[PDB]
Amino acid sequence: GSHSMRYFFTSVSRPGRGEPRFIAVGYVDDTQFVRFDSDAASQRMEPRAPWIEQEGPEYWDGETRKVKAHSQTHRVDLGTLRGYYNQSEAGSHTVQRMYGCDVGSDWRFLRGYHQYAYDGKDYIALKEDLRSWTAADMAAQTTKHKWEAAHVAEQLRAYLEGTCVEWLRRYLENGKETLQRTDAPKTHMTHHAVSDHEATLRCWALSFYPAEITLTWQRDGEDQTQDTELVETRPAGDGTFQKWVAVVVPSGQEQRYTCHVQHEGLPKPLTLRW
Amino acid sequence: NLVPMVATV
Amino acid sequence: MIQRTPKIQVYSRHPAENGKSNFLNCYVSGFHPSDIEVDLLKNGERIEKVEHSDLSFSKDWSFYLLYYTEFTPTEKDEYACRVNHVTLSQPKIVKWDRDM
Repeated sequence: GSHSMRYFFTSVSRPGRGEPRFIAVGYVDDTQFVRFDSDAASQRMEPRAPWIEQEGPEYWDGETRKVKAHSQTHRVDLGTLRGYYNQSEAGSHTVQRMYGCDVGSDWRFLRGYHQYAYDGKDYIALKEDLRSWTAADMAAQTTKHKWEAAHVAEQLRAYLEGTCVEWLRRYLENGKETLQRTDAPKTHMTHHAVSDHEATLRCWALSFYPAEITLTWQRDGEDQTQDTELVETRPAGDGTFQKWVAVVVPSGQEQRYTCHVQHEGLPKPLTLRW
Repeated sequence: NLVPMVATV
Repeated sequence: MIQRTPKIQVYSRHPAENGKSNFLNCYVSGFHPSDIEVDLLKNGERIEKVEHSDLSFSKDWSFYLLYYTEFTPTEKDEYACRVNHVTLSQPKIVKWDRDM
């Protein structure tokens, strides 16, 4: 199956004193592997997966250097954006950045991305072709002009199609015991009665990896979405994920309803009944 | 591996 | 200034059984801005030893966090999550329901 490496960065300004709170996290697929937190004591990029601990002090020195530079860019940005938007020094503001690369089953480059938001709104993003920019408003258009003049897209494209893919492969290989393992969902059904005429069936998927999954209900072999509730996929806290989907049914008619589960760890999609 | 350089807005 | 209210799920790391060591989780997602207060409650009282994940966010820029604490479920003990955020006039409490 497909894989990705993504980095996520948040800076939140602190108006009254000092620099922003900066938090950086790195992922391979749905596995966090590194973090930097400006409030933490170490002031180093820190490992969050055993397979990254393989990398030497030179790696850690390099990543720490770069991540501090990312923090300084964000600090400057928060000031620039306050100016662009004619805002006061009184309020706290947020910048968010995400970039990374997708590869397919053959581990070859599929897609790259680099996007930026200010106070939770799109600001500027690299287009799919990795050659041009989407600027949401006139402030971001001024940024676009600057980045065109400085050939920023060209630098990013080289990274996204090159280093990003190359190091994704490296991590996938080094972390193969977990990163290349799929954990099929463990499934079961629960039943509840709300009245003597209405029941709830809930189809559970637990302990699965990666997070991508599909859970659906059928009634007499036909798709059922009415009277269903599907919760957001949630982290278990041990690296795996959980989800459920429920349906409301007439008491006594539970037999018509079947839950269907699709996941990369199941060679055959799975069916459950009450 | 983080991107080498990060341009300011 | 965009303001998005957090979604909240409260649940255990492993299938919950009495007398068996586990973790209680409060997953908060879909919120903006990032400042948020999350407490886990045992019988209405704030649990002291609670950790949380590193701040990250979804495609749509909304933030998510997992808060979590070690616990050993019992028949009698009631657990919940209490969340406050700029979007909430009063704290929101969601009870842990093991029978879900």
